[PDB]
Amino acid sequence: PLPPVESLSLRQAIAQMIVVRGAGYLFDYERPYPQWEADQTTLQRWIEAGIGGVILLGGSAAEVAQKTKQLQSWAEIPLLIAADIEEGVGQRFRGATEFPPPMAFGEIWRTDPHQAIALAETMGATTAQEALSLGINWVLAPVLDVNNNPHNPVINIRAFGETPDQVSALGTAFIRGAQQYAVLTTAKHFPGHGDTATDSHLALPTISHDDTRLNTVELPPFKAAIQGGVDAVMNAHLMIPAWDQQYPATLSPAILTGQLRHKLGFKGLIVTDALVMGGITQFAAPDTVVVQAIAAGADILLMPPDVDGAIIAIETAIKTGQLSESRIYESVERIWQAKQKILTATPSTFPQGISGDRPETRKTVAMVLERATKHQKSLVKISSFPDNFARNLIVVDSVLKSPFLRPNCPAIAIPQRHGYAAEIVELKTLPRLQLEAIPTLIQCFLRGNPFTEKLADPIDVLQKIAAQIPLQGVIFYGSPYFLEALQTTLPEIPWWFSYGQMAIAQAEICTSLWEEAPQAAAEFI
Amino acid sequence: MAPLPPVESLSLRQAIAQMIVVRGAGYLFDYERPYPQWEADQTTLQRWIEAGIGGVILLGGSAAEVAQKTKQLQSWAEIPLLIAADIEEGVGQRFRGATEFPPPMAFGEIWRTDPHQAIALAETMGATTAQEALSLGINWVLAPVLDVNNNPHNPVINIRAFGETPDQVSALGTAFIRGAQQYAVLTTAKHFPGHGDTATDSHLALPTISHDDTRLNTVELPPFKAAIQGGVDAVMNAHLMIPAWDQQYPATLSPAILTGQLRHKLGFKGLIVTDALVMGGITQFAAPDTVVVQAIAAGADILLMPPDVDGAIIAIETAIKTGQLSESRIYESVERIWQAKQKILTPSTFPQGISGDRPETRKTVAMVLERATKHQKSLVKISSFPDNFARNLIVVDSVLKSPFLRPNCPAIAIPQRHGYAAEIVELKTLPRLQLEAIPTLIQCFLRGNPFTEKLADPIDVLQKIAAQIPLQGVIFYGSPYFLEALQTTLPEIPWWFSYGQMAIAQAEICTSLWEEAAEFI
Repeated sequence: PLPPVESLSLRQAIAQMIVVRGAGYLFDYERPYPQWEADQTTLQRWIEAGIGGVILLGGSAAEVAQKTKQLQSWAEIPLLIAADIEEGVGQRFRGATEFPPPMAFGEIWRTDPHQAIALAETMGATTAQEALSLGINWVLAPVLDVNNNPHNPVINIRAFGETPDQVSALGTAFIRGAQQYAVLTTAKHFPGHGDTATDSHLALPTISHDDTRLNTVELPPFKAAIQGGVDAVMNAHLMIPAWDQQYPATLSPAILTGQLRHKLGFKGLIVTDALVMGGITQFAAPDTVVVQAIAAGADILLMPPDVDGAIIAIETAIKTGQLSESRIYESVERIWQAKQKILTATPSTFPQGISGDRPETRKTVAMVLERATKHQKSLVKISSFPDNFARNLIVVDSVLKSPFLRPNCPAIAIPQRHGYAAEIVELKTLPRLQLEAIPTLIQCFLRGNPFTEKLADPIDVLQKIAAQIPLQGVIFYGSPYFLEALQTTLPEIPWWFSYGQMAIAQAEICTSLWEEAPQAAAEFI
Repeated sequence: MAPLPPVESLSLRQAIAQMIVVRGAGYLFDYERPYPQWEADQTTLQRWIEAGIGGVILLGGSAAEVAQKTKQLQSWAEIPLLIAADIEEGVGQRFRGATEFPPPMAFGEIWRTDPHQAIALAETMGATTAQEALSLGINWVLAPVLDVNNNPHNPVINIRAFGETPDQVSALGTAFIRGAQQYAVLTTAKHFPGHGDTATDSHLALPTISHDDTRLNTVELPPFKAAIQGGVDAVMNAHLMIPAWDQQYPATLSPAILTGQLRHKLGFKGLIVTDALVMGGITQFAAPDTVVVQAIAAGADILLMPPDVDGAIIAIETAIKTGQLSESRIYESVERIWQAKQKILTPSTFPQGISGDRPETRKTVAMVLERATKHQKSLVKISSFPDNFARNLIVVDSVLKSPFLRPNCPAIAIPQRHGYAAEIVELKTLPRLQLEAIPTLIQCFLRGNPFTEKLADPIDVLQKIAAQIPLQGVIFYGSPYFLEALQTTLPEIPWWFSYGQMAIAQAEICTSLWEEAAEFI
């Protein structure tokens, strides 16, 4: 049981408002981002000093189960443990279930809203169940951004849709599913990151729409999620000059308190987006950011660049009258309500609670991919060829970030059985690559995501290649936004599209490419 | 946990099943298997195990996953399973989250100038490998490789060998075994009577070693003898034609070799194991049913990865009915398996037993890398540049098989801080890439391994590149065999070499290029 709020020292009270970043991996030498990911000594130190929570990235599901156990064992007050599991727990932690991205659910909603809503609830339910199984009690999802700017590099297919109705129905469905379990759900990124071409990881975007438009498009999904009892709302780092010309949302009383806490009447946790993000760190110094975020009405400071300095800077602000001690305890009260909800769970323990091979779950994933697929409407199929006669050219945003490419994955293995030998390159390399002229299939895995300056635009190079060699077909996995241009520029070339990049998504698309039955890999290791 | 039942109490089918070791993935779920053609689904595994299969060999999965897997597999077994993996380069080579060591040849490199130290390090490697294996529930370590890599073109062994001479391999191989013997796990000498002198990978085709008996006892054999005298528990045979010993049959199928040379002449009393029976070298020789029967007749105790397990069991029963095999022959092997399983008899302790950040372990890895490293013999630093002005070209054998390239890994991150933007390509693509002429650093991760037709040979393309663009330097991780050619062909280009490919090995080398990132997701 939680201790009374009053029993906390002021410094423990402040520490409760802070959530710090770890890696899912057990050991220091495994951190991919040691600049942002606390080592073990620092993590134990922070937790023993009363830090409120931890956000985790990286590691297999089994590792994470082991990690969250270790972290909680250090905590006197139970930790909130969060992850950006927007596409199933398996998106982040391998060995749990990865769902297709939210926009696939949106695609289905267009022609079959009732089914799409059902599937989205199943996604929420399963996400929540698997999260608890790993010791993750805080789901940072659903994304409620409305992606109405097709050039948005950061949100893109992470959004449930391009209109407020669509996004509202699917986002709330997800929340209803997750509400079967005791986990916090999180609406992001208030008041929505949908219409911009700029990634707030890189720079501070400005959304220039007026108050009426914000209430017409950006807001409705947030209002619905708030009425539906979402536990937390995460803000975007964005300039919203209709509301504030001075501060971005993260630092803006007008936005965090005026719009969210006051006008929309949101009673739950207001959480900053990550405070190490370029959008915010280019705006003000770390100590200024934490004090102003609190004053603007944030309950949770997510990933402050300097945690030890933040605590001291907050103590200092209190001693000078810039912040009040009572203000801190208002956030602690809210955090207590949230932690009370997650204490409620009966323990679930890995592998128990993970869907794995469960037919119902695997069929859900398959169905979503299948109903959201698109392809050029023509009868033509990709040709089979003798062994190693043809080329299967796989193009990705980054090789480092393509976990879906694994030995003998279906996007490789299947065309291989039709005579297409695999070659993997990054899009930025492709223009300078001299392709041998032999029948070639091109599969592009390209999508928006955090740390994308602009969406990949394959069309120009595809067109150049089509003129150089016999291009048999093009497959897109991920973002749909260049299909129109593909069809317009190269109508003679057949194309297929899926929202998913995972093995099962590859298998569905690739199997549909060929009329002939597969021919004849010897490799076991 | 009870004692093993008498051998005689197994039914004939259960006795046969004990001789078979089947392949599985360390991943918990069927949909995760990279190789569903070779890795049994959970339903099949449970059936085989409940019917009495002798053991499972595992590939893939995080250390944490493997620990769940082996727990599940043992729960289905009435007789405790042998659980094997090819953890040659530390447990971490296979299952991420455990300790990955540099490859054996790095230890051989050290032995050249400092044998006493190399041996201490090799013992630590064996001890740590065994300790971590046990914490995952892996009781059978298939290592050390005792092959002597005296053919520099060998594509399959290469840096997996502790050295190029028998003295060197014997010393380091036995030290690894002594280390492993601090724990109760089986060790395995591979691949008898040594796969070192050939340019052919027995995964793709059947090699022939043409040496006479005298030469075999002079070069190939001595490390095997020393391992055997040192009490190694298992000896795995190569699929190889050794025409001096047997003219019809490769070692796997040959009575003269397995029984005559190994069991009898060398007096080896432990498990005689076939190399994987799904390998091209053996499958191209005879049909599956013929292979398992003839391997038993030759003296094999363990049939590793038969292409058809159910068919193999039938075939062996049929061969007993026909008199080609005798029933008692099967029980002779079960008896040896009992000796082995008795040694390892008992719940996996993970993370307890994993080294992790333990300073001693981390220092052993870093020290092996540092001492085995090779450099241009002068001291050289390379220019820095403003952001994205230069190019860091990372060249690999295969992108799918480069687990050492991870987001923000040092080979990428370090040059990036110096103005070199990363570009990653596979070696076979490189000749067709037209490079911009801007300062360029090239890093090649290239080595021998299973399923390698021939060693990667970058020299010609590096030469063409060096004439086109301003090459700042070249780094090699992996195989050391193309260094002479590099220095002769491009004497003016600075180069660095490490045996290790992992993050720490990248950090050491890249840091030295100069000293001598906003993304969080």
